[PDB]
Amino acid sequence: EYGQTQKMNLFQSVTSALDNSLAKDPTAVIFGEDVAFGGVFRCTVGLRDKYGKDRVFNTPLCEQGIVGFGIGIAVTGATAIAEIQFADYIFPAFDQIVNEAAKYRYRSGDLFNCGSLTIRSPWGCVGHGALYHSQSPEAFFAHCPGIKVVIPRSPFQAKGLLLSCIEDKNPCIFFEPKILYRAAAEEVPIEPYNIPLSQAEVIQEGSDVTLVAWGTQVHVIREVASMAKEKLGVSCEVIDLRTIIPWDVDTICKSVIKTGRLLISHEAPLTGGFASEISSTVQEECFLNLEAPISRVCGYDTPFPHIFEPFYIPDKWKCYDALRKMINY
Amino acid sequence: EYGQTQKMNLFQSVTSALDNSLAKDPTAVIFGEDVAFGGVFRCTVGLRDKYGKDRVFNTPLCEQGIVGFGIGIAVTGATAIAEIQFADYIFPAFDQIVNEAAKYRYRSGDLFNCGSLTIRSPWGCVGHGALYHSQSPEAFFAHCPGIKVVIPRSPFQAKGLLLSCIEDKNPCIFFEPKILYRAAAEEVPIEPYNIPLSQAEVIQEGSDVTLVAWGTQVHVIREVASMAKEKLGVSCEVIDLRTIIPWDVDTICKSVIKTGRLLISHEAPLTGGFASEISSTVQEECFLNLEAPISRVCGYDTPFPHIFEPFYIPDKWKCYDALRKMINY
Amino acid sequence: KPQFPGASAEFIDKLEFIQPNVISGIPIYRVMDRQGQIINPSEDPHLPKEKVLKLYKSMTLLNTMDRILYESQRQGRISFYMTNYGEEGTHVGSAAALDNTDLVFGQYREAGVLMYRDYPLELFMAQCYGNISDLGKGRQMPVHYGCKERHFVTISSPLATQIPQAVGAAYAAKRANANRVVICYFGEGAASEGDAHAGFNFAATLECPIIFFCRNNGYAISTPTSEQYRGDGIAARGPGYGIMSIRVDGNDVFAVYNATKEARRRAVAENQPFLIEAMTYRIGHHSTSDDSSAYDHPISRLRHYLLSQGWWDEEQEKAWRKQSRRKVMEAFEQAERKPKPNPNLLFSDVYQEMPAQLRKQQESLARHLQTYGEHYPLDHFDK
Amino acid sequence: KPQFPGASAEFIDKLEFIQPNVISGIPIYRVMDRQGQIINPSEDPHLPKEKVLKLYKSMTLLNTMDRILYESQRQGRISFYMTNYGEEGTHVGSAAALDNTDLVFGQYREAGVLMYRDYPLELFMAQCYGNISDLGKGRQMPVHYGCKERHFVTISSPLATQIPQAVGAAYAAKRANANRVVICYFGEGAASEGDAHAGFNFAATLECPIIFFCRNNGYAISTPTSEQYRGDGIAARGPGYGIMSIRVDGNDVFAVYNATKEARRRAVAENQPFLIEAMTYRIGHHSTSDDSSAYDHPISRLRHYLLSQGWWDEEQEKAWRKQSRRKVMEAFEQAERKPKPNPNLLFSDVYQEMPAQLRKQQESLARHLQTYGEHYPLDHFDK
Ligand SMILES: Cc1ncc(C[n+]2c([C-](O)C(C)C)sc(CCOP(=O)(O)OP(=O)(O)O)c2C)c(N)n1
Ligand SMILES: Cc1ncc(C[n+]2c([C-](O)C(C)C)sc(CCOP(=O)(O)OP(=O)(O)O)c2C)c(N)n1
Ligand SMILES: [K+]
Ligand SMILES: [K+]
Ligand SMILES: [K+]
Ligand SMILES: [K+]
Ligand SMILES: [Mn+2]
Ligand SMILES: [Mn+2]
Repeated sequence: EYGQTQKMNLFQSVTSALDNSLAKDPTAVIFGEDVAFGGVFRCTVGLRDKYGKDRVFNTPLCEQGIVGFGIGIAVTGATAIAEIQFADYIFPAFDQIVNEAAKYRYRSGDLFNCGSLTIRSPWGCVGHGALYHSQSPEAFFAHCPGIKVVIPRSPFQAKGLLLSCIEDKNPCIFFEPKILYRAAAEEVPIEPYNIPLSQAEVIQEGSDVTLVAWGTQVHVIREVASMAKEKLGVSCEVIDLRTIIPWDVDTICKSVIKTGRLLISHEAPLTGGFASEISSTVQEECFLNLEAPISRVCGYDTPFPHIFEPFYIPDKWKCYDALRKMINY
Repeated sequence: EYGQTQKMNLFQSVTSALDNSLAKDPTAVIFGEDVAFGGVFRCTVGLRDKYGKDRVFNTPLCEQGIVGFGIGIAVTGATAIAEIQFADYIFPAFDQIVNEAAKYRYRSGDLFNCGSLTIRSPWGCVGHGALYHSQSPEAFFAHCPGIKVVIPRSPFQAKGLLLSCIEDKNPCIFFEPKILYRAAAEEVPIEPYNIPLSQAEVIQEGSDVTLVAWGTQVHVIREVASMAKEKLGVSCEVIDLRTIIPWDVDTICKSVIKTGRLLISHEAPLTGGFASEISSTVQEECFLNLEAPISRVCGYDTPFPHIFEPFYIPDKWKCYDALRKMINY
Repeated sequence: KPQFPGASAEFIDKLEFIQPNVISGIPIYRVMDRQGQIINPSEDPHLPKEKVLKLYKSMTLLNTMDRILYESQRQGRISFYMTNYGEEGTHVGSAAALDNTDLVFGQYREAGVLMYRDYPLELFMAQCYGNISDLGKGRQMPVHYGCKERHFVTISSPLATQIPQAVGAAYAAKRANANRVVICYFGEGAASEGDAHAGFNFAATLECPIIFFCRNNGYAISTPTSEQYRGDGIAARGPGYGIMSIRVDGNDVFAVYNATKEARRRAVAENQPFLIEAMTYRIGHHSTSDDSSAYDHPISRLRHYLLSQGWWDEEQEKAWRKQSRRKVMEAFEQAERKPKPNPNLLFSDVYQEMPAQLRKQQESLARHLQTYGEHYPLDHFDK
Repeated sequence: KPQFPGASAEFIDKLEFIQPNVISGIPIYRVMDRQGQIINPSEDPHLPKEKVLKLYKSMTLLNTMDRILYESQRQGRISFYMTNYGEEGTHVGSAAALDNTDLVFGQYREAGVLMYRDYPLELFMAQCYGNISDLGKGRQMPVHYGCKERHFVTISSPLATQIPQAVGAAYAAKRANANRVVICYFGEGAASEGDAHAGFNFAATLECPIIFFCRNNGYAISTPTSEQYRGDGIAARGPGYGIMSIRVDGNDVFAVYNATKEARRRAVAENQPFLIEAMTYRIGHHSTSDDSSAYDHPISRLRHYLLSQGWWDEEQEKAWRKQSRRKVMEAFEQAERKPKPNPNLLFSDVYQEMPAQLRKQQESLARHLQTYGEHYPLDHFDK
């Protein structure tokens, strides 16, 4: 339906989305630390040679500067695609994102805006990243009205979601699961296409329990659904949330109304994690339908450890066990 | 209970807590923007005169610097009491708080720590503060393991909780409800005393519904409890959470187990607000006891407006109406 | 010869630390003395009578408005206010040197820039009252002005955040071949923020047509400059970032005009940033929330210049004082009588398009007001 | 004469913008040439033989360790590594000028400071392997070393965050009347962060006994300095903050030593910050995750000097190379064979105490491992 496709891994699908964007939008620019030579994860390879040094360029090493600068470009109406090297380093720009970007349109009565800003950043665990190359900071941003937060689960999803973010008329933060950058490839349209924001995706229909996740964790819950079918004869509905904020409350509630059970999982720490917002909302909307307490299987309330990573992550065994207990409730 | 008392409003109780701290701990220093002359909310009046310019002093106008500086002092084992002018301007220091302060002990294997740091900041609505002199940022910090977040409801509570923060062996953020600074005074002990952290207070016993709030909102839910008894013949258990993280899960669950209904209220926006964490947790622990969906009466998912403040806040009427519907459920 | 990539220099065979020159800092550029006399004819901009009268009348109309709104705040008619006393010359002198389409980013104490650009008194008042005519829709605190039509980016409270933003806007302008400059105003206190460092560096490395204008008025609320920095003010920071810098007498509209005019010409032509530190004094309270007693005027100087040219007199002064007062009061009285905007406006513009969950909250309020409306000031708000 | 509180200066009657001189920047202090010859006899610190040999042996031992660890990362034995090639002289030269109790804050490319301070090879290896002997309890990535006993604050990944922290530590030291200095290392790339601006300013206004030591090695990953800044490197920024500054040949242990010795002496006596920018070149890759090709030496220089004093020869060079390789290989192989720490250490030190809800999560993991343990590397971790 999308024209000719090519097998692409995540980093390739991101370059493809970026290339498509600069091609059709002459105002678009890409900037950040080390993006000129192609980026530390190869997501910008060939772009500077194709579009020019004034359109794909390095900034000084300063995240608050990168986002403030991007907001300023967007204030003029030009498309600004900023890169934050690792999501773990987005915090120096927290004030520019939360106090500035998110409130720009509102506070000016729509006289000014930075809707044409997109911030993209590597995200999630990577096996050995430890405290500062593994973070999943979406819940910190989920409490800020005015920005959209989007996380893909695959190359096809990434290109379509990123193009939607770039084109959206609101500041967007796009988190790319770095462990997937050079993982398996999948068919990705060479030409631009969009995947809607604020729309979750039911990737597998089920009747006994609803499983919700995003990023790499969607693959974990897909495996959990397989394990539950084989070991317990339980039918799981697997859902990819995709957009953290504004989230697709309707798709999730409709599923839980049918199944009566819900398990949400995320690599980020449990306390104040985004699963708490989904759980609270579902309990409020589907009280009559819930047969068991809602389960949250997340990373522990610690910093992200180096040597202990295998014990920290909410893996398939942890999720499966929680699901078994919830089903037997 | 605590010896000689004195009528003090909230700003005065903070000064008393600070005075007590510098008197008993010679390493303690207080610093931030405009603290030398007494502070923009008078919280440090007379301290520089009493303890010296080397102990109560102004910093450059730079929040990231204030927190980084305070962490360095604490690294040497000296008590560092940093002030952030308005909670709304704590964001430039988000990286120093989240990536540094919270993770300092963990990441060093306890070779180093910044346990002796306390960050105090004016918080909450003030009638006309608009977007940047009204924020309630606690939920942003609740997703960060390694820090404590504490909010008092009165002068007596403020002095006891602040002293516990200053003395606690972990970095703490103490949010002072600014609307209360000059509100009613109450008797406060002049000598030091402590109120424990991670302990909620059941201020009014009840049997039909549990109400939870913190800061000024506690006064709103006390009024709602009165309205509910009067107009509906409903017995409300009123709880002041006090510590956002680590929070008193036990006290809250115990109350809900007895009442079977919970309403949580906070000035902060709904989505990603701390009520979601409480609601999710309570539903997890009290599923067999919950007779109705848990209600969350919060600020709307918008920036904090100037002229529209009276319509934005989760006032007694909004809380009462939600409670009424929850009781009728 | 040294071969290091990071710097271009020669070797030195003796250990010598570089001392800052703070006691004898960068000199203060001044065109006219305190008696309004041109000190060096070669520096006279020879601005036409109509232009100089506009500079004078903009400064005085702003002072008149400040007095009235400051009093309005003391009476509790507006929730907050910040005056511009002693700084009117830096605003009008710099605004006059720009093209009217040059984009302005400010802090909150640059209202004279808008006054010079003919922002209606009605709109200054509407923002302070948060009434229905406010293009900001009553969402921000008073003095948080913005004007798309007059290229003045809406003010925001967080200090220095506009600095790297102005740089981004200047980069975009450069790309667009607009032949436009961006000016970014901030105080000496705000200059201590990390965002100032970000902005200054980015402008130089990315070669942006921007003028950084620092108002150094001696205090950041209660904090004197001696507790703000130890180097030679803000101007001395410019060269270290590779930025052409200058210090001017902020109480001299002509010195301010001259420095801004030259900076603009070169910034646009060379795509290079310029830094102007204007020295003044904060004559009024920091704000209505401050009592400054707890811790050479631009208007009089220009007035003496005007008299010297035969361009003003005591009679014209009296008549203008009267007319300006009537104009401000007319706008003030109109502003007070207008209702506030519809409470529904609390929910729009959060996102361009209203998310369904946000509309649900809007509907929640509507239902709430239908049942509990008597407890709200509905009569003072639109519809 | 100007009356403005913000600056100390005279008036100037001509418009003149202050230009930075980047072409002829701050000169680079050098003590010995590329052949190890003392250029100016009065600058020779005449350090004793034992001390100079310690400088040389520390540099070479660090180089031997780097070679082995870098190769082990390529062999998939450790997950990550960052070499110190070409910067060994900045580490040892500065470390030798400090008192052993002076507190050090660093970035990640200052391991030679720990080496000079005799940090055990076993502990460098324990951290890289995240084994049971790691004082950091295997929680951070490799090269994130820390040593309370040797006064070396645990390294953290976020760049420049240690800068204002080091300033706070210096302020506390001043108060404690310690007679100690704090040194804080960072790269030219990290100097672009807002925290650098915060630290430099706070140190000057608060009068702190601190030495800011910038390693300017020409690149921040793939970014050349031409895209990092446009002023005369980092040293030129110092004076603007009122900080005594100097630039030195980073490939000269004696220039680094001399500058650091004098800065310490003065910082401690005067309670004022000092900035030293050491010019070098990043010889190796940025890290094991970077392949440099996509975008004189301190050791040989000192070796030349040693030969002129008759303090080293080829036999001693061969012997030391052999002995250092043996010591490094023994520590490396021992470290690789050690178990990792108990998985329960994943939960401690988050807070000083363990919150009951955190204890609950530890209990959950224990129960999980009782049932699904076969799916985890339990036999490699302490029990
Ligand atoms: C990041 C941050 N930190 C603190 C403040 C508080 N504040 C202010 C407000 O909140 C205003 C807008 C009402 S104004 C102000 C002093 C700024 O001093 P300055 O020298 O930059 O400017 P002025 O002398 O012209 O007031 C502070 C510290 C702030 N606005 N932003
Ligand atoms: C705030 C922030 N932003 C980006 C980075 C990424 N990063 C690095 C890592 O993540 C390491 C610790 C593995 S190292 C690095 C370049 C630093 O350049 P520099 O000149 O300061 O230092 P070197 O030339 O000695 O590496 C960046 C941008 C980072 N660590 N922190
Ligand atoms: K966008
Ligand atoms: K503490
Ligand atoms: K601003
Ligand atoms: K660091
Ligand atoms: Mn000022
Ligand atoms: Mn470097």
